[PDB]
Amino acid sequence: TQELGANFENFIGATEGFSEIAYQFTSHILTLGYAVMLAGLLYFILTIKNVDKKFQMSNILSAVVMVSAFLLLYAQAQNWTSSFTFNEEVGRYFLDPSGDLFNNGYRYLNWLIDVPMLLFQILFVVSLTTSKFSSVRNQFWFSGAMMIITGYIGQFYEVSNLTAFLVWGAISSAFFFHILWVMKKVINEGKEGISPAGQKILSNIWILFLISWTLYPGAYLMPYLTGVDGFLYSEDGVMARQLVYTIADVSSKVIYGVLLGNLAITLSNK
Ligand code: NA
Repeated sequence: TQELGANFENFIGATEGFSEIAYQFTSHILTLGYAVMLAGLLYFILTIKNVDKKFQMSNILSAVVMVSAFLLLYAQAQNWTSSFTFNEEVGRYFLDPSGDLFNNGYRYLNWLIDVPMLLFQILFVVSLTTSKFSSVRNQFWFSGAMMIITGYIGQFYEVSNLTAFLVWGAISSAFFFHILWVMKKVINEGKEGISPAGQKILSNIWILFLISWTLYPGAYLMPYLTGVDGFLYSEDGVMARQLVYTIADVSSKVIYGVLLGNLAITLSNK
């Protein structure tokens, strides 16, 4: 019975190990991830003056999100390289008992912190019509927290009890769907009575939001999307999962923030 290998990354690292390519690709994509957040941080700080005061809480939230994402993705990246070490005899990277083992906590903490801020920030750019700010905020914050909490619980069972992993994942997905429903309503209200240039940006924000947020459950399920004997149930699934999480992080935090800032500017023209 495998004792060293809590999550799929540790499981693969303790059994099959990672090829040089899988190890280096994953390290590099994780590094690109935190590097983009640092660049984003400087961007959101420097451009804060480009929007009217009434919208600046959004730019502020983007900056705070970047701080958390840079730190925690930096920590994630160091955790990757510290956790797996090369064996000369076999020629692959294996889980290093003298390391601390791969830990998903960094990313899940980042989500817990950032999800509520990302959801909140749009409410400082668009105006609602018939909904209340407090009601939308509360719905986003409760569902967002429950989504990440239930997903975190699920992740614990990814190796030891795939049933529990999938059931907690489905519970999390229920909260996710409710978030999508609320955000779609917010975007539709925000489009009312603004310029068509702003409306177009909001349409793009919705598509970005829908796609980028759905990448997360996709990455969560990735190693199983081809079966337990499938091609992804391997280092390939680890590489794909980490790639997709990184694409999702950049899109959902940085690109989303840039679009919101551009919306604010278009509202800053009429
Ligand atoms: Na290493």
